[PDB]
Amino acid sequence: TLPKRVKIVEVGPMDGLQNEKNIVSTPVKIKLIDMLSEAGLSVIETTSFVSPKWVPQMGDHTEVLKGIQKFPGINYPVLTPNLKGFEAAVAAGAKEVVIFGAASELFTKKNINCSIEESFQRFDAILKAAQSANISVRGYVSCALGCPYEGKISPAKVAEVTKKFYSMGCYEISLGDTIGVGTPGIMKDMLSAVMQEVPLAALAVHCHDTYGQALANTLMALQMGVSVVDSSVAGLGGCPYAQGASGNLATEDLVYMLEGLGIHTGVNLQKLLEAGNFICQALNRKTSSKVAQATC
Amino acid sequence: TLPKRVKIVEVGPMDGLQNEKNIVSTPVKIKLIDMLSEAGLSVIETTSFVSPKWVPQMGDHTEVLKGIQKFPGINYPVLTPNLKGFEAAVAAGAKEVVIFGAASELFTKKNINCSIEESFQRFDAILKAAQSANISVRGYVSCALGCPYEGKISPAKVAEVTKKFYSMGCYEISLGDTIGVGTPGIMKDMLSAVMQEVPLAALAVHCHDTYGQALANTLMALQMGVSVVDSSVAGLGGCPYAQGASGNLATEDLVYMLEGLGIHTGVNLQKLLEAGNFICQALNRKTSSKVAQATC
Ligand SMILES: CC(C)(COP(=O)([O-])OP(=O)([O-])OC[C@H]1O[C@@H](n2cnc3c(N)ncnc32)[C@H](O)[C@@H]1OP(=O)([O-])[O-])[C@@H](O)C(=O)NCCC(=O)NCCSC(=O)C[C@@](C)(O)CC(=O)[O-]
Ligand SMILES: [Mg+2]
Repeated sequence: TLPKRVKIVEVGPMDGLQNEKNIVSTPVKIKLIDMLSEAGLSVIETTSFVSPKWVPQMGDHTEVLKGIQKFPGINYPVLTPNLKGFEAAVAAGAKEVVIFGAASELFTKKNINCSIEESFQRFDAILKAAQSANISVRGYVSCALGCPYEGKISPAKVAEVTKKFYSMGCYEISLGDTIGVGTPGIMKDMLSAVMQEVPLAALAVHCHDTYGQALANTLMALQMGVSVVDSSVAGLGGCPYAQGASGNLATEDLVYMLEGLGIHTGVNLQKLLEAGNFICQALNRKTSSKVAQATC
Repeated sequence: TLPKRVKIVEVGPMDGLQNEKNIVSTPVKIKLIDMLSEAGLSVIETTSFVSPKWVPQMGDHTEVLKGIQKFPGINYPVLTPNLKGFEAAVAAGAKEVVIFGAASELFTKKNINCSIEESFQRFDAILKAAQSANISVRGYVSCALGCPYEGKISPAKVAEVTKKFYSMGCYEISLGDTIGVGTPGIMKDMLSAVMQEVPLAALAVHCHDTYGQALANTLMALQMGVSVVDSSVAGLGGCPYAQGASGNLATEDLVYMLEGLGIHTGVNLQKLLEAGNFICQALNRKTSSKVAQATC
């Protein structure tokens, strides 16, 4: 049955902002994050210590992590694509980092010119350094419900890559459907295989709403026992490998579904909505949250 | 568990066009319906034989029903609020009519201007005529998951009304979540109470996507065994007398989910999308179908 509590992983200021056409000032990023903490979120992916030469929207990573209020008990993980970035994250005060891979060979090769297996070597240093520093590492597997290049992805393959991340030291791995082509059965089959090798509590899903399947795919995940899901404030985000259609599952809409289900989230919807409106105005875009649209 | 086949009841030409300030021309309405016939839907709610006073957008019901092409196999149900309307429906060639009430007293008052018991009177008169003519009758129970006026609605209340419509002669009854405030748990409870009194085959769900819960609310129903669901093309819709009524689950996003689940619908997605694009340009609005947006 459904879990009693769900840990929402707010990715809006990171995954969301990274995939937005307009960029926002550093103070705006900081305000948004402070507003998400005040909304009650347990974890808020803050930024990415990535070469400003490859992704400018995240250029203020250092000053952002250092500028945000650190609410008691709230986690503020940051992406570290390589060892240099990991080092910059540590020096800036990061206590948790996120590394990423894919369950698809084609996707991996087109992105870093190496196989899935080879893509892990890049982490070994990060993984060992993080351990020597008492720093938590979150894993992420994209193409979990399908790949824009290979198409359908085998559950067994997703289970193998998640397993690898898990045994390498990732305390939690988030399964992603960034192109958003997944449907309930695909989610089910994938989770079923992954749960064989990895303990349920170490799992999370990150569904994009590109095809309007995000919430439905998420509920299936919840039905399978998963208790941590990723979402972006007001549906902020998008995928470079897909068309016009939106990106991330809207946090407010997920919260609305969980409150209705009587599932504890510890999030104040009213305040969450305020955060959503703030960043949307600063980004000059209409919210992608249906709850937001209907409420005001 | 999940049915191998689902009968999608397309309501775009009625419920979809119903709440729309700028009236649509008769030829456009006719054109939308033939295009939907083209896409392969097996049921298309054509129009409402109701007073032009309450809903003028539907005032051309007579000519619309007469002008559309009657494809082989496809059904073209039309709303009939009373014997007066049912009268004009049969004269216009209707092979199936739809009576509509609610589990809410206030909403009944404000929608069809009468009490719940009183609507049972009108309907009983319609079912009387229908039987002797073999003109099948479908029923609607609005506010199945809450009322914008009375708030919480009980599963027992919805089951009671549904039971009434069923015992009087309705072959099928659609449980419409008018304002889209429902969440999976609420949907499951309502369906369970209803299933005790009325057989599954005669049940259908009609979910609005005001809060982004339509697809997920619908998946819950499919898991409960319901095999017929209502939806509108480009996610158009909203009851003019529900207050705050947003669009209906987008038919394109529903077929995408079903096809994903390997569930037969008999609908041609590409052609459905064309129909969606057609009506949208006609209303001069952006489609609400996520799928349509990811296509181009
Ligand atoms: C029930 C009544 C009759 C109210 O009844 P009443 O207004 O209280 O008065 P009445 O019954 O004595 O007569 C009404 C007036 O309508 C006329 N009339 C009646 N039928 C016709 C006709 N065919 N052609 C020409 N005129 C007609 C009639 O001639 C008269 O006019 P007057 O002489 O004063 O001008 C109806 O008019 C009404 O209230 N309609 C509202 C429309 C409505 O209910 N729309 C919502 C559709 S349902 C929905 O959206 C929910 C659903 C299905 O989508 C699923 C879900 O979400 O749950
Ligand atoms: Mg409706």
